[PDB]
Amino acid sequence: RPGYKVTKQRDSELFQIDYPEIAEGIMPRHRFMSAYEQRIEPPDRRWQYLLMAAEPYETIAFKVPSREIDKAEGKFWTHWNRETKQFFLQ
Amino acid sequence: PEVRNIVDKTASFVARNGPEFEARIRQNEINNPKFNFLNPNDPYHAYYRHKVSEFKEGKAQEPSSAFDLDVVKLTAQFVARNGRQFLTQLMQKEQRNYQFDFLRPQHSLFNYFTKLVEQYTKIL
Amino acid sequence: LLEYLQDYTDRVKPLQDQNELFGKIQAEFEKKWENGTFPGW
Amino acid sequence: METILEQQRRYHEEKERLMDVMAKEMLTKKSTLRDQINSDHRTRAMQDRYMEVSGNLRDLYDDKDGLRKEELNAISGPNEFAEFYNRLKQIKEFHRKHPNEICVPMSVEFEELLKARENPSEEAQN
Repeated sequence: RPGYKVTKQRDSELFQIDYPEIAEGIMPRHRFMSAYEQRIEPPDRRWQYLLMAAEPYETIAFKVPSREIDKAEGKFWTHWNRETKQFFLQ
Repeated sequence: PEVRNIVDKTASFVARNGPEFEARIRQNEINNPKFNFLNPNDPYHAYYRHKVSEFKEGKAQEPSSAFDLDVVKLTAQFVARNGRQFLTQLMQKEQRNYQFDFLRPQHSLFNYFTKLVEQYTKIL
Repeated sequence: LLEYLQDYTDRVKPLQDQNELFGKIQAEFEKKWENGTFPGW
Repeated sequence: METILEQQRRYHEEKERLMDVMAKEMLTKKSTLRDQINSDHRTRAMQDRYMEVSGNLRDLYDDKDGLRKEELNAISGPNEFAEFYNRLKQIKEFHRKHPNEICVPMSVEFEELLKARENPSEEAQN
């Protein structure tokens, strides 16, 4: 449960997560999750989180208030620089 | 703050090299108060514990069809003898009245045309 | 007996070059067999 | 007739198909002696075809050196392209689907489940 370091940046035509070594073949994975289910369930739920996870580190979430701007998909739009250990997604 | 800096930095090294260094460093400077922090007897002991895990996670802040086939084959024969990529015997033709829509990569038959020019170029 | 045996060799190994095998046997015949390839002491 | 370009391209393609087919045979498993010898005899006839096609490919370049300068002249020319393209406007109402230039060579040198002998060698008998 170690919080990695994310580097959000407004693009135009993207998140840059530095990840220490996993030592496994499985690349880091993203998923789009809704705020409807949570450990505390408090009011104001009603937005989406772009969630990132890997076994080495812990899980990280990014709030999305816009309805559509990008596609949170694995094959279409992610890249894994496993050698330098930086993770990509746009 | 010295204490937080030595904690943060020592934690970093022990985070990279593993907790095996925590033991070394602790026993190497056990009498030295500069490393008293490594023992549970110090107040910042709990702070350092977090730093180790944090540096390991790499998150903490470091210090500071014939017609179609024959036109595609014939155009490919005269394209493949080109002296330059855009100085072909077909670039002149498009501008001189000759409607040929498969020259643009927007038409699916371009991918077969590229194979035919590659084959005619192999046949040179 | 040979004509049968020669046809048989090529017949059961049809992926091997017949012309190579024939030319090799001919060359060994002329350069060695006719030229004293059997010697005693 | 485009001896320089089309015929040599077709002969090179036919050779590539023959190599792919006897490679596909050497990739597949064999189970009994009869069918091993049958495929090895089939691959012999394919090699005889390969050697003959390669023969013809080598004896088609003498007049190529005769026309190579005129062929290499891609700037001074263009009218011949137009002349041939104008003749390609002959017989427009030819309502037919033509998917057979590569499919027939590929399905010729291949075989169908009941009989493991390809269409070239389909009457071959051990």
